[PDB]
Amino acid sequence: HYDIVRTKEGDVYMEVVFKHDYEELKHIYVWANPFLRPEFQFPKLWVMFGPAKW
Amino acid sequence: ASRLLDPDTLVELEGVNGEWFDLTNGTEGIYLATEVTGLLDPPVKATYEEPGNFPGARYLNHRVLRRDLVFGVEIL
Repeated sequence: HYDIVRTKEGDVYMEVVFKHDYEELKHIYVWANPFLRPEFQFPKLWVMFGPAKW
Repeated sequence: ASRLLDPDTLVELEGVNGEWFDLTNGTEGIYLATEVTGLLDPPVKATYEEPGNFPGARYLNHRVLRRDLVFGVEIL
């Protein structure tokens, strides 16, 4: 968002607020099966075993 | 042309026991000293606002405040 502020003593300024690129991972969901329609989600959990980075 | 300024002004205190003092004639040994502040008009808080950028101010309120009297008495 951005604010345009006029204070009672007469200062006028703009403040612009930004969220870091990490925020993308909060607007991405891990589907139970990425490759299928949301109308049919099998297997019921996404489950993966391996080295943590991979 | 030529005159003496000699007012008929009488100042008395009636105390909380009904005891009286004449502060003009000092018949009880007590006189009002020089320099009294708080007789005549009571203090007033006038309230104005200066919002935005229009020239001058708006009146909002005025209130008569608590009157403070500062004086002294000369005790012989």
